[PDB]
Amino acid sequence: LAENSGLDPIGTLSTLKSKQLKEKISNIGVDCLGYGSNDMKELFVVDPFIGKKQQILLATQLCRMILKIDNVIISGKD
Amino acid sequence: MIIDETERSLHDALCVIRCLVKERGLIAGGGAPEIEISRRLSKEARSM
Amino acid sequence: NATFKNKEKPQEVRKANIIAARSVADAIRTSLGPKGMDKMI
Repeated sequence: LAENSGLDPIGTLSTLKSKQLKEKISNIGVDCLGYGSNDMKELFVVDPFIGKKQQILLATQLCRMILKIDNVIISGKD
Repeated sequence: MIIDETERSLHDALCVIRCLVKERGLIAGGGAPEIEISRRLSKEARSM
Repeated sequence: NATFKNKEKPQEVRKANIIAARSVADAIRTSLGPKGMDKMI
């Protein structure tokens, strides 16, 4: 998200992690859209919880599916 | 062979004693200090 | 994102140096410890 928004991803990720770890636990994300500051909690950028849960579950299941396949066989063409 | 091995062993001992003289003290072998330093640095870097 | 085009690429020199140094380091690595494998030259 930081890379796509034109921000330095290395600095952005580290700043977000530091703010959410040392200062306090909050909702600080990438300012993809024009905002005056970080801390989306004040910007009211909200997404459904179940949507994020489903995204995480689908990603994990897809990673397992690709990882648990060891051989690929493709038949020829006539 | 006896004198050659004695010379090599004494050279190694002199090197160890020199290492002690320049910086007094010994540390545990087997990579223990490496693991401990890696763990401490990983823990500390979270604040950077 | 986007980076400089760099028609001339000095980074190639650094890549080659790193590759050579890492190859030498890997070659020497297997001899670490009393159980290190012998090298023939």
